[PDB]
Amino acid sequence: FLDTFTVKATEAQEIKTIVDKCHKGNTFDFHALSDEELRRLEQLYSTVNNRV
Amino acid sequence: KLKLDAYHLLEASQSETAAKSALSDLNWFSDLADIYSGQQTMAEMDVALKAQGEQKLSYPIQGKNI
Repeated sequence: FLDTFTVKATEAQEIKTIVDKCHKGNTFDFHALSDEELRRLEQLYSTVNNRV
Repeated sequence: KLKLDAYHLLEASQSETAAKSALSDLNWFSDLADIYSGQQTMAEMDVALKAQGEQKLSYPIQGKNI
């Protein structure tokens, strides 16, 4: 149930530790400093908000 | 000049391919369409500057928020 009406901590951890904070710190300013997997992050967005 | 205007009206009456109006080539429907689309888009994207302040969010995450 919770895996279908909530996000998974592995999905969180992946981007939280590998994608987001690797960009920048104090504010997480912008996103040109990144690989193509930003597109995958966007896909993750379209999963997360469309399950929550 | 007066006679020619009369004659033109008369031959237009006699002909079938006569113009439905005495106006010349109208060419300002494109600009109207362009400004309409422009105002529409400018409103659509002056909305989401206000409707996406997005202070912060509260995502429920397994193991922590539950």
